[PDB]
Amino acid sequence: PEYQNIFTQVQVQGPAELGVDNENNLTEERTTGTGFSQLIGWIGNAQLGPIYLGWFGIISLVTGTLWFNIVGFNMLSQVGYSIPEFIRQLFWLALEPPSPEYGLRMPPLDDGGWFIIASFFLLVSVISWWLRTYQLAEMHKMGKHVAWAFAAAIWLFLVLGLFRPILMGSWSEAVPYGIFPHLDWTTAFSIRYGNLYYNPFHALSIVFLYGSVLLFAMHGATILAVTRFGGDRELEQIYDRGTASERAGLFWRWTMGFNATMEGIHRWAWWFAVLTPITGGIGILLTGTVVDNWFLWAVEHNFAPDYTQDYGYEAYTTYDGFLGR
Amino acid sequence: KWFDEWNSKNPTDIYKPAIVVGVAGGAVFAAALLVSMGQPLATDSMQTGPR
Amino acid sequence: ALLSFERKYRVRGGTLIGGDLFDFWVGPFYVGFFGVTTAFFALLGTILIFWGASQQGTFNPWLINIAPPDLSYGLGMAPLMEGGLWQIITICAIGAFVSWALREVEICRKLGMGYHVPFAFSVAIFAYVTLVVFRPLLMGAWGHGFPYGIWSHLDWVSNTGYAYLHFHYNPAHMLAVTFFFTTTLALALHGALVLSAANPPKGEEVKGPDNEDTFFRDFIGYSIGTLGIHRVGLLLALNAGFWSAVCIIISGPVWTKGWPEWWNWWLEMPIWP
Amino acid sequence: DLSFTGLTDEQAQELHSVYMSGLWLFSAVAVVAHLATFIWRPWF
Amino acid sequence: DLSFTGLTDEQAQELHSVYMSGLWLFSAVAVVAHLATFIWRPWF
Amino acid sequence: DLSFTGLTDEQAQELHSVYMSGLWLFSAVAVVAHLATFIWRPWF
Amino acid sequence: DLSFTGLTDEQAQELHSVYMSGLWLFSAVAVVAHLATFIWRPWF
Amino acid sequence: DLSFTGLTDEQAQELHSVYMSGLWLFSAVAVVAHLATFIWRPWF
Amino acid sequence: MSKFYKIWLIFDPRRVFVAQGVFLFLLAAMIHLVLLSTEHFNWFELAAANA
Amino acid sequence: MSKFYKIWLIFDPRRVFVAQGVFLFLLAAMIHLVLLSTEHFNWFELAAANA
Amino acid sequence: MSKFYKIWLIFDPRRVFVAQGVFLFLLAAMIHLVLLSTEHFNWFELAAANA
Amino acid sequence: MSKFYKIWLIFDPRRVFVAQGVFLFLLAAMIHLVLLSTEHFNWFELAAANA
Amino acid sequence: MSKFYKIWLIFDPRRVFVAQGVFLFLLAAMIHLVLLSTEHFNWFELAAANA
Amino acid sequence: EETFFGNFDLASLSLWLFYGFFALLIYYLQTENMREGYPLEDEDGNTAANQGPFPLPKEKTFKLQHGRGELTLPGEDVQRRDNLALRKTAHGNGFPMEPTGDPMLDGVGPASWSKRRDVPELDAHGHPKIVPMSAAEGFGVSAGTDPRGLPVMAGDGEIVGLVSDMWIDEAEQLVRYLELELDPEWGDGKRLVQRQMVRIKSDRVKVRSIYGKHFKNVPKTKSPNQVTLLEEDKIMAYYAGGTLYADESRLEPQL
Ligand code: BCL
Ligand code: BCL
Ligand SMILES: CC[C@H]1c2cc3[nH]c4c(c3C)C(=O)[C@H](C(=O)OC)c4c3nc(cc4[nH]c(cc(n2)[C@@H]1C)c(C(C)=O)c4C)[C@@H](C)[C@@H]3CCC(=O)OC/C=C(\C)CCC[C@H](C)CCC[C@H](C)CCCC(C)C
Ligand SMILES: CC[C@H]1c2cc3[nH]c4c(c3C)C(=O)[C@H](C(=O)OC)c4c3nc(cc4[nH]c(cc(n2)[C@@H]1C)c(C(C)=O)c4C)[C@@H](C)[C@@H]3CCC(=O)OC/C=C(\C)CCC[C@H](C)CCC[C@H](C)CCCC(C)C
Ligand SMILES: COC1=C(OC)C(=O)C(C/C=C(\C)CC/C=C(\C)CC/C=C(\C)CC/C=C(\C)CC/C=C(\C)CC/C=C(\C)CC/C=C(/C)CC/C=C(\C)CC/C=C(\C)CCC=C(C)C)=C(C)C1=O
Ligand SMILES: COC(C)(C)C(=O)C/C=C(\C)CC/C=C(\C)CC/C=C(\C)CCCC/C(C)=C/CCC(C)CC/C=C(/C)CCC=C(C)C
Ligand SMILES: COC(C)(C)C(=O)C/C=C(\C)CC/C=C(\C)CC/C=C(\C)CCCC/C(C)=C/CCC(C)CC/C=C(\C)CCC=C(C)C
Ligand SMILES: COC(C)(C)C(=O)C/C=C(\C)CC/C=C(\C)CC/C=C(\C)CCCC/C(C)=C/CCC(C)CC/C=C(\C)CCC=C(C)C
Ligand SMILES: COC(C)(C)C(=O)C/C=C(\C)CC/C=C(\C)CC/C=C(\C)CCCC/C(C)=C/CCC(C)CC/C=C(\C)CCC=C(C)C
Ligand SMILES: COC(C)(C)C(=O)C/C=C(\C)CC/C=C(\C)CC/C=C(\C)CCCC/C(C)=C/CCC(C)CC/C=C(\C)CCC=C(C)C
Ligand SMILES: COC(C)(C)C(=O)C/C=C(\C)CC/C=C(\C)CC/C=C(\C)CCCC/C(C)=C/CCC(C)CC/C=C(\C)CCC=C(C)C
Ligand SMILES: COC(C)(C)C(=O)C/C=C(\C)CC/C=C(\C)CC/C=C(\C)CCCC/C(C)=C\CCC(C)CC/C=C(\C)CCC=C(C)C
Ligand SMILES: [Fe+3]
Repeated sequence: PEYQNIFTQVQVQGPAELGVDNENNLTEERTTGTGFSQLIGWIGNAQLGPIYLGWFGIISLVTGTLWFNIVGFNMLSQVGYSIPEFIRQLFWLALEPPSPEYGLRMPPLDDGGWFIIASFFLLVSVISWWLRTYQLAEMHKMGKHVAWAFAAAIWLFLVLGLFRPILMGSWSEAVPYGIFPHLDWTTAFSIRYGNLYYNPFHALSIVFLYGSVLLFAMHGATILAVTRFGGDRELEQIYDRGTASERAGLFWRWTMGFNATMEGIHRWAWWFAVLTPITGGIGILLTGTVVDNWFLWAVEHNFAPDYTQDYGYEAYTTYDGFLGR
Repeated sequence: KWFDEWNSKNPTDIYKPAIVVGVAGGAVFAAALLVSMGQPLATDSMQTGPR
Repeated sequence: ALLSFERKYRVRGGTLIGGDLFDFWVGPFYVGFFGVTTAFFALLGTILIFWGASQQGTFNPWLINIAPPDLSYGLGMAPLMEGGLWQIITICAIGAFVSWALREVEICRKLGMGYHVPFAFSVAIFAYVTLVVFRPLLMGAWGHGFPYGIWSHLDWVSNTGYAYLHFHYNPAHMLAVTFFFTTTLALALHGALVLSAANPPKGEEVKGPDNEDTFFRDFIGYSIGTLGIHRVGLLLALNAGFWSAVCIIISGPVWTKGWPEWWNWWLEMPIWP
Repeated sequence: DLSFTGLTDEQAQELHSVYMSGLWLFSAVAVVAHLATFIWRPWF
Repeated sequence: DLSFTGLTDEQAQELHSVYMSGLWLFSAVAVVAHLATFIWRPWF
Repeated sequence: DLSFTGLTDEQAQELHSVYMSGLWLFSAVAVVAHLATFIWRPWF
Repeated sequence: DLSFTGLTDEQAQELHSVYMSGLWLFSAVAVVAHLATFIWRPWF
Repeated sequence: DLSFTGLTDEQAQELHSVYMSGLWLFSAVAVVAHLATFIWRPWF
Repeated sequence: MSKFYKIWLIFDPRRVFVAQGVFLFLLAAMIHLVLLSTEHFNWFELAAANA
Repeated sequence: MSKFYKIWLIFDPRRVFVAQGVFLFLLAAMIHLVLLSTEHFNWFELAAANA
Repeated sequence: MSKFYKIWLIFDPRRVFVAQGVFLFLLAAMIHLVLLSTEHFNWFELAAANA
Repeated sequence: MSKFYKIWLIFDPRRVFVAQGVFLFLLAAMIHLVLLSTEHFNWFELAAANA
Repeated sequence: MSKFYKIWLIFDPRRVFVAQGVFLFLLAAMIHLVLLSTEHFNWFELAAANA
Repeated sequence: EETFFGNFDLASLSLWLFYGFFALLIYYLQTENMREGYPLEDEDGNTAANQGPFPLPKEKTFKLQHGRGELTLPGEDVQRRDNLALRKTAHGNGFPMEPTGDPMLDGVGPASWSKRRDVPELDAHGHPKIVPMSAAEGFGVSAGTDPRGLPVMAGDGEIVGLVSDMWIDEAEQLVRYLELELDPEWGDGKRLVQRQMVRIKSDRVKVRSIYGKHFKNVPKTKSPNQVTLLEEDKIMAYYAGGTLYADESRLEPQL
């Protein structure tokens, strides 16, 4: 069959690229030293590094390391400092949020103090990383779309961790730091407040997540289809339209009656991805503070389905018949 | 015989069709082996609610 | 009404079947053999759905519910009011999806490009068929499929998830969720980078691929390239679909007990003291 | 008449004999095997 | 006259004669098999 | 004359004759089968 | 004169004649079928 | 003279005549059907 | 009123005819279906009851 | 009413014929299926009940 | 009725014959399966019940 | 009849023969499998019934 | 039946032969794997049979 | 919590506000994507009577690098082809077109190319982006099979020549083109093949799109050390047109 352009047939290697520069002097903070990976060269680029080391990055790294070490050492101490038992129960341990009886006051170290300290460190680290991603775009002379799309997810992060506990007046409304405990928190939160399926904003966030996954599948397939016309060089196609863009647009116009441009599809992708955490945070912020039962809300607003048939196994079969006796 | 008229009257890919025939019998062979993983271990269910 | 560059591409040929019998356009849409089949199947399915809605006693979009038969009917046919309409609509939907994929194949052949898009659509078709065909076939009844209702196809998901006590402990569910999240993050980053490169601050020149490569190497220390990102996104979406199908198909016919108990192999290894 | 392979009537008539001789022998062997199996355990 | 394949008329007649000759034999064998099966186990 | 396919009037008539003959043969076979089926197990 | 398809007046008249000829036969067959169905099971 | 479709005044008049001719027939058939239905089961 | 024929100097008849046909069929189907969702005008159930 | 033949100066038969061919079969199939879903006009259960 | 032969001046017979054959075979298979899906006309089960 | 030979002036013999062979083999396999999937018409066990 | 040798005037002989051999080998495979039936048909097993 | 009126509460207000915002966002997104290809035209090249429900957007300006000027969109079509050898197969709209001469030589159908600028694409330094491997210092093969020196097999099993060079992308360290030296029987000079249409094996390189006789008419580059966007388009599309026009069986229905 024809070449499908999933793996590269032959690789070439030249002198390492150090990066572009301007009067802002990005070179003064970049590291020296690069590597090449032939295993990754089958899919993408082979050069590894260098990286830019500012102050926001160092602060974020140190503070996130502190949070990681606090959580890990608390989990280790909870098991008796036994390394085999620490390894055995790794997925089951956690650092629990404070008890409901303490409200918004600072709890003791045994019942949530370390949780608050680690949460403060994690918040500082995340904000430092966001500031770094803004500063890099400001110094290379580019737009700030990356910072906005990160802020989109930071919004849901903050809603799940900071704003909602303050609105509900308790530090016990946060999420524990664990693998299985956090899934347990998800399920318990869903059960406690009715059914989260009947929250309209959860449905909207699900809609946008599905749309975003569908849109990347479509765009990846489309770009790999027209790569024989140099379709992967999107910027030059935007500045000077070629046949690849025309064919890509005509495919979708003949398929579903409307199409896009080489620059407009990226706007669609940006918005579908960004709209998910925003709707999710808006929906989460209204739970408990405004609505306490979502199934009752749906019933009162008349979009809860009704069933006619009966309940129970004895209405459909027999216990002996099920066993085959 | 006289020959196999394989001088200039036979510019042929003698294997092309058979490769397709063998490929055809390939996907129909792996389907049986895939459905074999689960059918011998049958399962029965008991209904406790509306359809 | 054509685009200013469309006329030279509107040539004849590239049909799998039909020749010039169905080789024309209706507005922007392209018609063929599979376009005719798609139109027939989709119209029949929609009209049957609205007939069932009329016979149910409600036209509310939120409350229309067409449900599969009872488990006692097995793999046979049910009365059209007690769940047979669901089977007919399922057949129509399968036909329409296959016809849509083959029409995409024909359009790709006519335009002279690759066949990646129909291959990607085949994975979603596979997931749907696993949901409505393969799992009910293995379990032994057509009543294991989800109903055709906007708000009634979520109660089925809830009850099926709670049939195993804690569905979050399914490892394939974990893999699929991770793939979904990674795909969303990658799409956001790709869109943001392209838009920022093409839209600089006012009074500044546009940028190129070298600028993007430098940015991500400064940001995280590695850049995948303008060609590897599309491969990565396509692979992530396909993997998400495949592992969703695997997670749903292993829940019923292979595992029967609760999902948390599956980890007893790790919890009871002989190596532990 | 028409020939899309590049042979004449004599060539096809000569090449058919070998095919018919093989087919008619492979089948006799199959008939003997089937008769032996039927003698072993009948299935009608 | 009308020829979408480039074949003439006499060649088409000969080809159709051979095709009918094969079809009749196939149908006769199938009929014999069906009669034997019905004798063994009727479906009506 | 009007033609979107390239055929002429005489060719179209000649084709339609044979097409209708085949249609009539098919319809007769279907009618006989339906009569036998109705005699065996009557609907209506 | 207005003509989007490039046909003339006489061609359109002939086409309409044949189309109406087909439509009347379709309608007559449908009417006979409906009369038979109503005699079998009335719905009024 | 305004024209977005490229038609002429006389062409528009000739089109509208036949359009209204068809509309009146459609309306008359609908009126007869409504009268028969009201005679069958009233709603007012 | 005597100048209603000038609508075809604005709208192309080819698109208008298709849109009107689709609209008319959809409206007729919707009305015929709405009559069947009641009990007084459902002719199938009335035929069943009168026999 | 006598000028209805002018529709063929507006529409090409090659598209209208296929549209009508799809529409008629869709109508016939739906109507037969709608009849098959009732109790008074289902001719398959009627034969079983009558015998 | 006597001028129905003009349909071949509109449609290519080569591309019509294949579609007609596919349609006819699919219709026959659908009708045979529909008959098989009932109880009164399932000729595979009357053979077993009679004997 | 009598003039049915003209089908070979429309269809290419090679593709016709290939499609006919594929269709016949698939039909025979389907019928044999359908017979094998029943109870009254499974010849492997009926001998044991009369054994 | 006297003029069945003309199939080689249409089909290439060797391409036919290779595909025929492949098809026959696959057909023989299945029939021997299906005949691995635990009734009066599996004989590979003779250890847990009648020794 | 209480309600403003009836069942209307804060959640309903948020939902309706989101409805309005989403409607406006959909309008903006659809309008932003109409900067290329408008206004619509009919099959005779004239402006159509129908233009849709979305009006055209306003203008935006791009400031290009290397002193190439500015680009304002939406505007006139500068990539439009002048004289196309095509023929209508019907008197109205909605039917295909028929090539007049040789579609592969006339650049119509799947062999169509766009009238791009006749200048090479530049990297950050202002050098041509795609350069032959014999003029790039410090570049070498690090993985895979080296195609240089191997024979080239066409789509019908004919050997036309040997691979003599590779054209690489220095900025991104990726191979773009493979250069071919033709035998005197099959033509003269050298031709380029894009990397996406070749399959490198251990002993040969195969190009399945076109046959042996189509290799002499591949468009040639004017300069031996660089290639322009227009030339790349014509070369690349000529190679794509062979998937349909290299044989009569590739155009007729497969059935
Ligand atoms: C109590 C509930 C359980 C649970 C029970 C289940 C069950 C049960 C299921 C999963 C499934 C999934 N779960 Mg889980 N799951 C839970 C909660 C979660 C959470 C979370 C808490 O954050 C997440 C992130 C997920 C996410 C997921 C995905 C991994 C997966 C979704 C399938 C999919 O997208 O296939 C997408 C594929 C498709 C089906 C798309 C089909 C599209 C078709 C082909 C085309 C449509 C055409 C259309 C009709 C056209 C008409 C439109 C015209 C314009 C008119 N689950 C909880 C813990 N989960 C599902 C799964 O894996 O399914 C296989 C599933 O059934
Ligand atoms: C029993 C389970 C309940 C349920 C309970 C919940 C709850 C509770 C929630 C979700 C939420 C979501 N649900 Mg739900 N949900 C259910 C069933 C489903 C099903 C299904 C059955 O198929 C689906 C498709 C989903 C899926 C979803 C998503 C649509 C949504 C997550 C938003 C998002 O962007 O997450 C992506 C995740 C994020 C963006 C988190 C923020 C990430 C930050 C930026 C991390 C910072 C980095 C970190 C500090 C550093 C790490 C270290 C590095 C290596 C350096 N749910 C059932 C009904 N669902 C969320 C929501 O918004 O709902 C309204 C939510 O809170
Ligand atoms: C999902 C995105 C997250 C991410 C990704 C990421 N970071 C990366 C990479 C990736 C994918 C690399 O490939 C690159 C790397 O070198 O990986 C080994 C790297 C990197 N990001 C780093 C740090 C870093 N990134 C951060 C950010 C992030 N990392 C993101 C949040 C952070 C945070 C959160 O604070 C830190 C601390 C560096 C460790 C490294 C930058 C590389 C550098 O400066 O020098 C590396 C080059 C060499 C001297 C030689 C290569 C290194 C090899 C490990 C040694 C030899 C191996 C051989 C040459 C081939 C390697 C084989 C492959 C399988 C890797
Ligand atoms: C549009 C919404 C989507 C989204 C977007 C998004 N996420 C983002 C961004 C954007 C636009 C960034 O720009 C930013 C980024 O850097 O991306 C590369 C990021 C990011 N989103 C991340 C995670 C993440 N995103 C998620 C989801 C989503 N983010 C949504 C789907 C999720 C979930 C739950 O689905 C997660 C878990 C990070 C990878 C990164 C944020 C990096 C950050 O904040 O780092 C702070 C630093 C620390 C906590 C220090 C960590 C120290 C470690 C202990 C060691 C050093 C790191 C090392 C690389 C790891 C270990 C390596 C081993 C080899 C040792
Ligand atoms: C860089 O590159 C890229 C591009 O480019 C630059 C792109 O753009 C894109 C594309 C991306 C976008 C445009 C972004 C937006 C996309 C999304 C949000 C994805 C989600 C999409 C949707 C929700 C919309 C999809 C809509 C669908 C599938 C329905 C449309 C289909 C129809 C209306 C019917 C199809 C028509 C057919 C089959 C032909 C008709 C059939 C016949 C037999 C013809 C005979 C005639 C008749 C039956 C009568 C006349 C028929 C009519 C009028 C048809 C209408 C009928 C009705 C009943 C209404 C991508 C990815 C890309 O990466
Ligand atoms: C119960 O249900 C199931 C489905 C399980 C079944 O079991 C169903 C099974 C079927 C429906 C089975 C059907 C099987 C057939 C119809 C089989 C038919 C097989 C043949 C017609 C085979 C013919 C073989 C002929 C041979 C081998 C003859 C001669 C061969 C040679 C002489 C070899 C040499 C040939 C030549 C020409 C010389 C070589 C020269 C060259 C130039 C290449
Ligand atoms: C009960 O409810 C449900 C929905 C379940 C149903 O079952 C509903 C079912 C329907 C609504 C069914 C409807 C079915 C139809 C409308 C069927 C129509 C069928 C036909 C019109 C069939 C036509 C067949 C025509 C044939 C066979 C003609 C000719 C055949 C030939 C072999 C002739 C060959 C021609 C030659 C050689 C011409 C060559 C001439 C030259 C000059 C070269
Ligand atoms: C009850 O409620 C519900 C919703 C359930 C319903 O059932 C609702 C139902 C409806 C609303 C139904 C509505 C139905 C219609 C509006 C039906 C209309 C039907 C037609 C207008 C049918 C027209 C048929 C015309 C035919 C068959 C004409 C001609 C056929 C030919 C074969 C002639 C071919 C012509 C040739 C060859 C001309 C060639 C001439 C040359 C010069 C080349
Ligand atoms: C009860 O409450 C609910 C909501 C349930 C309802 O049911 C509400 C329903 C409504 C509100 C319904 C409203 C319905 C309408 C407003 C319907 C209107 C319908 C029309 C105006 C229809 C008009 C149709 C006209 C036609 C078909 C006329 C003529 C057609 C032709 C003559 C075709 C031939 C044309 C030719 C030859 C022109 C060519 C001439 C040349 C000279 C070239
Ligand atoms: C590809 O294109 C082309 C044109 C080449 C083709 O289409 C080629 C096609 C072929 C080469 C086809 C070849 C086909 C065969 C070789 C078929 C062979 C078929 C058989 C040998 C079938 C045999 C079937 C036998 C059966 C069913 C026997 C049953 C027996 C019993 C049930 C026992 C009971 C019998 C009793 C009591 C006797 C009563 C019988 C009487 C007749 C009275
Ligand atoms: C019960 O319900 C279900 C759905 C389960 C069913 O089972 C439904 C089943 C059906 C609906 C089945 C329908 C079946 C058919 C319509 C079957 C039709 C079959 C045929 C038309 C068969 C034709 C076979 C013809 C054959 C075998 C011809 C052979 C010819 C030759 C071997 C001659 C070879 C030719 C040569 C040499 C050419 C000569 C060349 C020259 C140059 C002169
Ligand atoms: C000891 O051994 C060594 C050294 C090897 C280790 O260090 C081992 C370490 C480990 C094995 C570590 C393992 C760690 C995990 C498994 C961690 C898991 C973490 C999570 C799942 C974290 C989730 C966090 C957050 C969530 C789900 C949502 C929202 C959170 C926040 C918004 C947090 C921000 C908090 C705020 C704003 C409150 C701060 C309080 C103030 C008063 C300002
Ligand atoms: Fe992109």
